[PDB]
Amino acid sequence: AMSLENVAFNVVNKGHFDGQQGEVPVSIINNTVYTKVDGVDVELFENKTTLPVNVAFELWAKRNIKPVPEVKILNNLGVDIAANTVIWDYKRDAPAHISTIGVCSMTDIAKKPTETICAPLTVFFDGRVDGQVDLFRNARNGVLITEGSVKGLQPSVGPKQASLNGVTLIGEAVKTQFNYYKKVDGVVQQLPETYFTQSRNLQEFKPRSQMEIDFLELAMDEFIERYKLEGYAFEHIVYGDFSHSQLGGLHLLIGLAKRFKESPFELEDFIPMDSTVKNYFITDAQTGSSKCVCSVIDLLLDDFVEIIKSQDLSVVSKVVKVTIDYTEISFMLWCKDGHVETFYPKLQ
Amino acid sequence: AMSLENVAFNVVNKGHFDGQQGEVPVSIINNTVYTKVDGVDVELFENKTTLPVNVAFELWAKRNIKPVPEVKILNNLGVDIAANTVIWDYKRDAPAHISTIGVCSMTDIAKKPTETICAPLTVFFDGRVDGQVDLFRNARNGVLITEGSVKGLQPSVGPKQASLNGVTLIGEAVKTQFNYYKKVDGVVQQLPETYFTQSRNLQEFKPRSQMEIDFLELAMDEFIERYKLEGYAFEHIVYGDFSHSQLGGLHLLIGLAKRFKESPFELEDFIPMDSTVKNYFITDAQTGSSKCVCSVIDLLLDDFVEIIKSQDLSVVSKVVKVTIDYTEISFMLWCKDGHVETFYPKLQ
Amino acid sequence: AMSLENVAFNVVNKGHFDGQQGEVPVSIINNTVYTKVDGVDVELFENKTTLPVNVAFELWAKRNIKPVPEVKILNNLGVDIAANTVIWDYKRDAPAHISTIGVCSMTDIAKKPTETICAPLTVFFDGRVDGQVDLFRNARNGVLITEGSVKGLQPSVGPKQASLNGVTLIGEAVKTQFNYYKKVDGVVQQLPETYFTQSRNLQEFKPRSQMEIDFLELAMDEFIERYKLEGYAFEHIVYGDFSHSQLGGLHLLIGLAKRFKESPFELEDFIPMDSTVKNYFITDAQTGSSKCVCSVIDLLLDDFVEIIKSQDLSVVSKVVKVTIDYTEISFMLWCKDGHVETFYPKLQ
Amino acid sequence: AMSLENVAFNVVNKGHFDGQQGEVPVSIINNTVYTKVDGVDVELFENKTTLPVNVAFELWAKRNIKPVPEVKILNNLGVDIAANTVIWDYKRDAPAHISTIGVCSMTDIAKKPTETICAPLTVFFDGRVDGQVDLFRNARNGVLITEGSVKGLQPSVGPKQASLNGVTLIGEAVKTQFNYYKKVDGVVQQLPETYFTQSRNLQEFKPRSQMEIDFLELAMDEFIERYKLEGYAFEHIVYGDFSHSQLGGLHLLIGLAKRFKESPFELEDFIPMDSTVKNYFITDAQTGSSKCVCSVIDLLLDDFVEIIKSQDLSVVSKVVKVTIDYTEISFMLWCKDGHVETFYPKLQ
Amino acid sequence: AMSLENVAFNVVNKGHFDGQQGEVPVSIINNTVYTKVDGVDVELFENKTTLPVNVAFELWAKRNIKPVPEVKILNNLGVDIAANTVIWDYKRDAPAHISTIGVCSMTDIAKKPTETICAPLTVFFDGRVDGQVDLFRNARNGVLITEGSVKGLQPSVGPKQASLNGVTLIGEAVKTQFNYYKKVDGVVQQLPETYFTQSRNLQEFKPRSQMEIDFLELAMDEFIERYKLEGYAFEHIVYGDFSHSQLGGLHLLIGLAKRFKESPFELEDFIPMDSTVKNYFITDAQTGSSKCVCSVIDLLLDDFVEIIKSQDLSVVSKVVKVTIDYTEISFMLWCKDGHVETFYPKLQ
Ligand SMILES: O=C(NCCN1CCCC1=O)Nc1ccccc1
Ligand SMILES: O=C(NCCN1CCCC1=O)Nc1ccccc1
Repeated sequence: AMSLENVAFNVVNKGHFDGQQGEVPVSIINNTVYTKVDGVDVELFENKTTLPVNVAFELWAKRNIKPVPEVKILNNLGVDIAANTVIWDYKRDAPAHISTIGVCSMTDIAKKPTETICAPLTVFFDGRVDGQVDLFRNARNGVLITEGSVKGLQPSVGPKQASLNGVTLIGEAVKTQFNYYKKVDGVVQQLPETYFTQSRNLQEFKPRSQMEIDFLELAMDEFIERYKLEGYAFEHIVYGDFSHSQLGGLHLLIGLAKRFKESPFELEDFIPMDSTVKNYFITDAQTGSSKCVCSVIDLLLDDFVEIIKSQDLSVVSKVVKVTIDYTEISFMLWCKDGHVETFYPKLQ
Repeated sequence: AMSLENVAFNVVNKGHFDGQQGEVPVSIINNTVYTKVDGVDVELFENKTTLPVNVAFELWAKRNIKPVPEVKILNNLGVDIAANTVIWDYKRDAPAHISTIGVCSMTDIAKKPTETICAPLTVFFDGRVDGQVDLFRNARNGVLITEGSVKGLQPSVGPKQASLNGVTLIGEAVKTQFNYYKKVDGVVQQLPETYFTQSRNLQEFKPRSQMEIDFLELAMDEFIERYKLEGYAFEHIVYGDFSHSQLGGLHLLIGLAKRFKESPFELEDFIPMDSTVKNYFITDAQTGSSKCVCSVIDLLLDDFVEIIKSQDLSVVSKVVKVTIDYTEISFMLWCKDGHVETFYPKLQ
Repeated sequence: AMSLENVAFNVVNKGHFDGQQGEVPVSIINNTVYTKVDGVDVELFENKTTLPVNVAFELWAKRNIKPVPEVKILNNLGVDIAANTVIWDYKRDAPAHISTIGVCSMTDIAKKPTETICAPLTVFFDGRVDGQVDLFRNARNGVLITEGSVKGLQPSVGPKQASLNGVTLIGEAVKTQFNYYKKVDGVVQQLPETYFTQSRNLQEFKPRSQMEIDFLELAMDEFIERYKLEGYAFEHIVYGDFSHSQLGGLHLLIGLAKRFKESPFELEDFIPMDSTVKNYFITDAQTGSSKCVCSVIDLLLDDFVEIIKSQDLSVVSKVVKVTIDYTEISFMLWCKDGHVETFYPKLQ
Repeated sequence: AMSLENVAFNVVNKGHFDGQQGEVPVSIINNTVYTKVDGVDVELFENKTTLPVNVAFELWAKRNIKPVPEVKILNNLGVDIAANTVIWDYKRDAPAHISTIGVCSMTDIAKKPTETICAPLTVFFDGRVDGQVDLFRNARNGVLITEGSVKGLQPSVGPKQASLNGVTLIGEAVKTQFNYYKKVDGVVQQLPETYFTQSRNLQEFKPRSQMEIDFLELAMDEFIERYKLEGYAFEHIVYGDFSHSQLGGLHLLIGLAKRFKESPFELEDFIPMDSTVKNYFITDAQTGSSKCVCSVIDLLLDDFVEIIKSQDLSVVSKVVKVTIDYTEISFMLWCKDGHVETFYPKLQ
Repeated sequence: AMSLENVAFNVVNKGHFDGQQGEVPVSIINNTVYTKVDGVDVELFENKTTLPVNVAFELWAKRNIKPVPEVKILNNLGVDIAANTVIWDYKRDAPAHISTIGVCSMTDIAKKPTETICAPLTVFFDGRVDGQVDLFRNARNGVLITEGSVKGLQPSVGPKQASLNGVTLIGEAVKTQFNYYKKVDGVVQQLPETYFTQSRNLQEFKPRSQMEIDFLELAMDEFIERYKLEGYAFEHIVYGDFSHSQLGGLHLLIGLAKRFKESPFELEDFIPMDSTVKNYFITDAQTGSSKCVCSVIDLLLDDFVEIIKSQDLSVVSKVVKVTIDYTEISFMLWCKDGHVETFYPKLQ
């Protein structure tokens, strides 16, 4: 028996929806859900979504609390809907998907993914739940994650990191690295080779390789010498050029991280969502150098070096395409006399 | 298991809350409650109250659907709260009372009126419900209505009319005339002798005596002859004086009713609530005569004639106290040379 | 170049969206759309829907302004979505359908109904628009209306009336009677033989046969004689029984219409939507007789007489299925000793 | 000491703001102002404006409650702001003007109209208020109304009607016909000779000449004979052509009034504001004839007859400028072979 | 003379309500109070409460700005209402109590606590205000704080810390340690022996004893050896077990504080209010260990040790009750073979 008051009961007593019976008094004012605790109202939930406040409250309560793929991964794989769960998008404070399957009466399109209305949609299946590797088998379109091998299917090994209650982390007490599988029109796909973004914070940035350690601890000239990077324009692309009104380059998160230790800057996240490439309007506080659209990606520096060192440097400009987080990321590569001028995620 | 979706279920299938089991999907957006019917949202309730939308919805659904006293009566008797029901105020689209007893977990101050929190409050009891005469006897403060005699309790015969789902009516297939009883500080009170207002509309006004049919079809001069009203200023008080910019008199609803059939006028109900005396800012459309605060009362003309003729006409001005709807209504009486100049419900 | 200000321009200059170029300044505050006219804001639209205010505004502006089927018809035929138009539901002040095709960039699931996302949806097609008969033929699921014959397609003659800008009417300068066609899973379906509800108002009800003029001017006993209705309980079913607290019968709109001319009553439309059978919580103002769920249908009395006389009167109770507005309407038939006790649209 | 609670006090006790001292408790929730009356909240004001709720409340309370020009007049004269009063626009439920002078601390641009910020604005002055004729003389831009002669100032006799608390009326106990005066750039302007619209309702329309009683009771053919209107196309312009899907003509309010008594129609007021010419999207309920933009004007039929007969009928099409309500109203005149085809307020 | 504008004047000029005369212009839009400073609007207050925005604005303005008991203390002592002040709940951004006494017209139940409507309520009295120790004397139910002894009453010495404008602190320039007294039904109570929570921040945590210094600076094994804590399971209860999917133990704030220095984690405060035991849904960023309901209490480690060392360790599981902040806190104690397995504030 689904009810606003029982959803609130679960939130209050179990920290999320947990199928427990019970009711607490609830009041809804504008976009906020309150409950009464000893005669005073206590806020349980502020609706930041475009859904009705009580609907969004229920979907948030029923969010998946196990490590799940980051939304950018799901989006890049074309996932339209999840099977019997809600992937909560913590970057948008909203459900990652419009509709649900067997979750909520206001948003459900079906109780089970085997219903035909689900056949065209790419359904997310979680092999850690009994019976869902088998539902993927009968599913026309879908994406499946597992922790171990699936007899009859070659896996695509995903990123090391997953999202646990909006914290992106590499699990040590839980597994966050999944096998990925995908089916389009009943056919198991071969997922492409792909790099993975590292999903790190500017504030909490930690190197994950000796080259990244070398990048953070060495001066610019030393690092470029040690990894034989003359002519690839890391001065511009990675370190950043702060001498002109328009900030130069600075497209790799580790380069922002290094700069942030020395002097601060504003990153305006004008499309706040999870995505492989992030666009920021950045203002450098020390110099006043700024750029309206500064595309930023968090690649392992190692991976970025391999990408730029695997390009032909003999044309003035061209589009370079790189599979990242399973999607095709277009870069612009600009060269002159056989050296790199700039190289950036294309602003398209 | 009380819930928003169960309240909405009852509204959809039963027209109001009826204790039935069931749920329907509900979405709340701003102050409106919707439910899904074949994929589209249908409005069930627009919150016009100062309570949270889902709370007001529940109280409205749980409104008393039997004939009940008009809110003006309950207010005049000092009613603060109702025992195990909601008196819906259809003139304010809101509960007549702030709190409940045994109705709603958000507004309940108690489950039963015997709880000591209810002792200082004047609780409304309905003798048509098993056990509530006894609860009145045990209550420190209360008002009781019954359809018949309560042994030992001296009754007060109430108005003929009651409110059935916002419709004020004199019952024929149902009983609307109750005995009234009141207790203050554990002690039953004598209810005063009283007139009752008739609760008629301006649009569909109907006379209720030979005098009132006479007033509506006789011209002003022949009516005043026949009922020997010379010197009592019904020309001003009842018929209304539209010759000056300030509209004169016009304090009896029947007088407004006579005028309305001839030429229309505007009545701004600037304090929209049920009360024994109503105040309107009135604008005569024919003449442009107007008055910011025109107090209007709907007495049977008979009763008004009795009241005014009862009066000493030998003082210039004096307050005249008349008991109407159990409350004491002050009138201003202005005389000169043994005749009435004006007589109107005193503006406070 | 589609835009809010261009939609508002069309509304101001053309009365609705008309493809014209232009812009007017618009301000949006809460659910209201305003435009500046000589320095002051003028309301263009109040959002009563569950869509965002500017989206609802655009859909309303793009509403079909030709005669279209009443929403109850489209619902009864399973219509999910309209091809390249908006059917505005004037009884809900909202779009009849959640999504659009080729109307609005926020609600479009497709630009053209041939897109595969539309295949499982029953698409409404309008043969008066070039190319939409062909799109119906190619659609997996659909409902089509036409003004004339479609070669090979067996037609169903629809109701005489259609909705023109929220006004239900039988056209004289325009055609409102359409042929109807329906496809399920690629296969054209036989539409059933059916009665049609008459879609009349209680206030401005007008008879449409000699029987109906007879009902309105004959007294109850002489009408029942003349049409040999003894034992069929029109005293209860149609005329209504106001003698007890629960209002008896009164399930034909014409019966409500007869009563209304005598004495008024309240009809709470607690599920305000277009449907073949309406449910009202009704309160008779004269008697106080009332009923929480009074199902009402507007059949031509002729048709209702035909239906009830068609029935076997030899069982105590049974469900009786009648096709009305293309949907199957269950009635409860209660008999005793070969005469009718009651007969009413079954409450579900 | 100006305050929200003092404004509310005046509304409760005086029907509007009246300078009285006092306070009542007020609660504001969304756009609604409430006050406490015996423990329950009573709505005083619903904000329909684009101003903050408490500001709109104060301006509404301080509305001019004397007869004032209709907003269409003030707009046609270029009035931007009022001197020390609020002209409430009852057709928009909003102030007629954005800013105030000496009314409200949130909307005041000045305390007195002599302040230089007011010089470029056309200030409305009311000669019935001490000192405002003089303020008009000193104002750079202004419009003045008076009840009598102003020495030296050549008057313009205004319409018979004015607006008293939203009621448009020709005064009998009050004066509603004013002299009008206007100043632009310090220089008094000649106001033009002008017709005036009659400002009548469709529902309660009343004729105001022998011609207009003739139009309402004569059939179309005998009226057109008697007033020798052959060849002037009142069949189209005034009576209206309901035979085709596009409703023909019907541009005089009296013509709509004649039709309305026969059969109803819908008038969507899609730009709801006071103006000399109104535009309606009209749907004839009887025929289904409709028109997206039907311009309607309420001229005395006499005046309209005078206007159309004044015209040269020897050109196919031409713009015809007529001064109405002081503004210049363009008509389209379409002729053929020396007779009128159509004549309508030109859509801009 | 109370007014919205004078409340705003005090906020602008005195930083809070201070009884000063004056007015500033105010606009209220949705839940926000603005004032005009040189022609632009400046936000004064965003309503986060369930009260009307202007009411909450006034109660916030009139908040107590002296050190006051933390709300958890007041709640645990059953305080229903404060005498002539507002205890602002900074954890809920709301009044700590529904109603007021002599503070605000919309929420006052009385001007003085001696009124009889206050007799059943437990009223908070502040001995630092003239006359309130005496009002407590005549009060039926109440709680009283003082800075010094009260002749005739044995005190309960409260916590060292109090709340000054939402900052919990141990006063050095002001006294924050109060004497507590309580009366139920006219009888001065003996307040129980009690521990006190320390009310510290995870970010700003400072030790308040040598044992707490030892806990933060020593490694786990050393600390447990030094204070002879083998067998009491501080490894689990205090330090936390981060090796399993479900985070183990971690119920004492100092243990969270120690962990936060090394590596960060998310504490989701899903019931944001002041209370003796806090429930968090915690996600450890380093490991991915998490727990839906992790009850946390900030006891002086010393105090926690004394509690756990004063329990019988010879039953598998039982409820341990400890008076903390004057309320009864139930703990669950789990043992095996005479040693502690876990010990946590009971999730009930
Ligand atoms: O699903 C799988 N093959 C697609 C099966 N088909 C045939 C055509 C329609 C359809 O769905 N294979 C699979 C096997 C083990 C584990 C998970 C998946
Ligand atoms: O209040 C006090 N005793 C309760 C007095 N009673 C008797 C029964 C009713 C009632 O209230 N005592 C007290 C003395 C000094 C300072 C503060 C308090």
